[PDB]
Amino acid sequence: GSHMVGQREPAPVEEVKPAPEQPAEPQQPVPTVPSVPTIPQQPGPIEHEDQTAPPAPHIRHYDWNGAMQPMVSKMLGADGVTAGSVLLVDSVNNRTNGSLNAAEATETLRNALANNGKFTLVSAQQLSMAKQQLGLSPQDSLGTRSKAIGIARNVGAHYVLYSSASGNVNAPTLQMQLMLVQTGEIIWSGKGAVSQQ
Repeated sequence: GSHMVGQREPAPVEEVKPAPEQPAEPQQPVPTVPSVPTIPQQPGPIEHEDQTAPPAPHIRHYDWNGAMQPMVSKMLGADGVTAGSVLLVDSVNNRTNGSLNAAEATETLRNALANNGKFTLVSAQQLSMAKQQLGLSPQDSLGTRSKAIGIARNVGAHYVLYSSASGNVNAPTLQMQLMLVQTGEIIWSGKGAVSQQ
């Protein structure tokens, strides 16, 4: 508000005489005009993947040893079996009321088979493989004498221990069965209700 007010004018129209010129000072010396351009539609990342990979959950644990051991103990007292054989422990089946880690069982097989000492246990390094080599899974079980015999001989075994679980999955009947691989006949069999660990 520096000057340029002219408070209390006379009455007749008149230009401000107590002011020679005093021009209106420029607010901005720049005669510039801002400008914002529209942004074109840029695409986003596609990012493809490389085939889905099933995480695959984990199963319980059963006291398979509680099932196998007493049976393994019988299996070697079976007619057809001999101490000192390599016993192709088959995958345990899971025929139960549900789903179980019969491969866990099948491991326990070897284990219960191991504790009784009269056999020579094959490793899944052979067995599991053989199953796959032949078709199956280390879990699927041989399911078929010749599939068993295939594996057992592909594995280096004298026998087969056909095992399974039925009844109730949480606590199944471990239905076991000792197939001679060299003939494919059932020389021993059993069942034993396994526990959940």
